[PDB]
Amino acid sequence: TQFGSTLQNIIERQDAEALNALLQNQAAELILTNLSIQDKTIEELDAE
Amino acid sequence: ISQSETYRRRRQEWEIQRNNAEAELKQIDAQLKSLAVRREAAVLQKTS
Repeated sequence: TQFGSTLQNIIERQDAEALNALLQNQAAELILTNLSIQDKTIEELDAE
Repeated sequence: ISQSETYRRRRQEWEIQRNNAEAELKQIDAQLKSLAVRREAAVLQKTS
């Protein structure tokens, strides 16, 4: 039972960190679009 | 002589009114460039 409680905690804790690495890869891909949006903001002010 | 001078000043008004419309359609051309950049930012916001 003590191995099963330990194994259950490791499964929870690998899924909490597989998610955590997923959320940062998604944040790194999303910031690239906002950089290109902000380039069009600066390019608009050059057109203005 | 007064009639020919009236037609000269009339032409000078028409020159100013032409240059107002010429500067205004240069302004709208630059304002369509600015809107084309706004639309590209709205497309990048969509694919975001």
